[PDB]
Amino acid sequence: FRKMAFPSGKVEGCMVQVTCGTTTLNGLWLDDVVYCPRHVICTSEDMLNPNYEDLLIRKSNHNFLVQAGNVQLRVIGHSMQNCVLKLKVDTANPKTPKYKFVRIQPGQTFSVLACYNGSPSGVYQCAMRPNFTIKGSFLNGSCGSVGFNIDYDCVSFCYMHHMELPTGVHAGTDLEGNFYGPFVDRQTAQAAGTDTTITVNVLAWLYAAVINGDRWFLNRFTTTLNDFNLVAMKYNYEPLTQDHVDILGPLSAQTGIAVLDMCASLKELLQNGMNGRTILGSALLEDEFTPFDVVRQCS
Amino acid sequence: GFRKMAFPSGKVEGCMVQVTCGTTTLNGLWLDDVVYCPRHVICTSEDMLNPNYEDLLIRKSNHNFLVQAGNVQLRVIGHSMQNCVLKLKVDTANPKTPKYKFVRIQPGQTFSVLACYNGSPSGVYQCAMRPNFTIKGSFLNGSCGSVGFNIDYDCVSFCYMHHMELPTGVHAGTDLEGNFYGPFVDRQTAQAAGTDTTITVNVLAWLYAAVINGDRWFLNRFTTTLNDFNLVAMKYNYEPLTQDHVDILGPLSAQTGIAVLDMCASLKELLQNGMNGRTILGSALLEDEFTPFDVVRQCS
Ligand SMILES: *[C@](O)(C(=O)NC1CC1)[C@H](C[C@@H]1CCNC1=O)NC(=O)[C@H](CC(C)C)NC(=O)OCC(C)(C)Sc1ccccc1
Ligand SMILES: *[C@](O)(C(=O)NC1CC1)[C@H](C[C@@H]1CCNC1=O)NC(=O)[C@H](CC(C)C)NC(=O)OCC(C)(C)Sc1ccccc1
Repeated sequence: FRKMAFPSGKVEGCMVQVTCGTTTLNGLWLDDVVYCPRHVICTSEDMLNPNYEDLLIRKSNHNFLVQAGNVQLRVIGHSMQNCVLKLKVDTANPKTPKYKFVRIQPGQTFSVLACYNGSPSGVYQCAMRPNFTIKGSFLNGSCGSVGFNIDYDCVSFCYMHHMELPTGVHAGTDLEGNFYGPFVDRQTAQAAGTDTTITVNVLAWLYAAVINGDRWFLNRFTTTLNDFNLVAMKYNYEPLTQDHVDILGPLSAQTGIAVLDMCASLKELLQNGMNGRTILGSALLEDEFTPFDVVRQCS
Repeated sequence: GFRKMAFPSGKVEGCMVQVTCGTTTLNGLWLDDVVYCPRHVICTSEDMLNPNYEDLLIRKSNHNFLVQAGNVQLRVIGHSMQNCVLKLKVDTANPKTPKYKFVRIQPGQTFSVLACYNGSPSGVYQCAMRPNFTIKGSFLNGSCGSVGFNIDYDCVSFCYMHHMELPTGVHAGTDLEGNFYGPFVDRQTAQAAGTDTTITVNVLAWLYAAVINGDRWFLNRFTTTLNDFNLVAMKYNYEPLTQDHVDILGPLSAQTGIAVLDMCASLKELLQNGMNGRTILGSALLEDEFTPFDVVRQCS
């Protein structure tokens, strides 16, 4: 199994750069609006403790330089929504795809198009961790890069990049400007909380192993959801939700293995270890492939 | 941070089309007024067992080829064969044609794959050309004709077109001149790859990446000569390291202050002792599909 990103072209066609003064971030151009992190309006001195409302009231449309490549896109309106700035522009992006803005849950995966000065550099798959960070790859200049999924022809934007934490993980907002996790857009010391293992994705991985004929770990027993969740937390595994049980349904139907029976197998693995064996050629249990990712790569 | 990262695929997406001959549908690459695709699109299931492609192709007419770019059929007005690739001349140029070239990559080099089904892009990921000339891709039925590429400035360098999956689950294909990487043939007959080796220069690059991201338990105070390292490498079915490789690792050596031969001494220790149940950059195995250039680009 490979981490596989969505093809990035539909998002590449929406990337722009936004400059205030000497500060250039990436923005997302959809119809006649450009979305970007509001900290583009901050000086280094503002960043230490910014008053965004005051900073913005002193800004005018003509202070914002929006460019697609080197072609300026004139700004005709501006507003702030949580931690994102929305700049109305006088040109509708002819490459706008069908799109929506979604807020994802921990454990869900998405593709990141890393961009610098509006120019795409690379694309990779990420999982939202339970502590609301992503293990991304981002350098200075990447703020405003977005994460997304593509369903049929519709791009669901779910992430806009803002922050790199001391442990080298990343934090950001949805496209309505609300941070995932407790983070704030201020240049003050912050840290990722203790992370946990994404149980629903580990289960998806076990289902993937079964689909490929690797099934030594299946046992004759079952468990209740509550008993499993209480045990899982003692191994720093996330508890399951009803939604997790639901999204495992297709894999459960494909293999004939009830979700709670697979939970009982995973519990035995947690309690007893791998005893030197591998699953899908790995001694480690993978937790960044969702049930959707598994069906998309097996079938 | 450090991720396996593919090139943005947009420039290639705008070239993907669907090609159907008989009951076989796969992908084609539409550049200017030519569509490139695997020649086995012309085979029936019976032909595939032992195809005489020149004989099979002369019996085909332009109208036997259905090319579709989205909702639009493209009229085939000419066809020819170059090794294992079929070239369909069509009556309209692709306005989305990027600046491009066709290159043949060397083992150990990386490239991005745009996996496509029925002419539609489905996913993108990074692969390396293995020393045994396979690639460890993720390809299903319908993926034939998907391509691999690198991007340099605004120029797309196409290096791979997908043809086959071997019994071990690894993959095989051609350059865009239709010549296979490796000893493989486009016939439906069981085929095995030669023994593979690990791409040593890439393992070292990835160890340098691990240091840049603060993961350095595997370092040691020792050093080694290049030849003594290579003796151990070959014993463990790792490729030998050349002085060109040492030079290419230079910037990573400069960035970290770890001499290349010192990192070789660390890798020697890992080969001889294993990882003692530890991990590097989250992996329990030594990763060899990041080139030095891949690492520098990401960690600059
Ligand atoms: C983003 O602002 C950006 O790319 N701006 C472009 C250059 C003008 C950067 C992206 C970061 C920089 C390095 N890698 C990245 O992904 N974002 C920021 O610099 C953050 C801006 C805030 C949100 C207003 N600031 C930031 O991430 O600082 C981290 C701290 C201070 C919150 S936590 C920390 C403390 C000590 C050491 C490391 C991290
Ligand atoms: C390609 O032809 C394609 O996608 N065609 C579309 C569906 C009409 C496929 C791609 C393969 C299919 C499964 N995963 C893939 O990457 N290519 C082929 O089917 C090969 C066609 C040849 C080149 C004429 N055939 C093939 O890959 O078979 C493998 C063997 C027979 C060479 S080796 C083998 C033997 C036993 C078990 C597994 C593999």
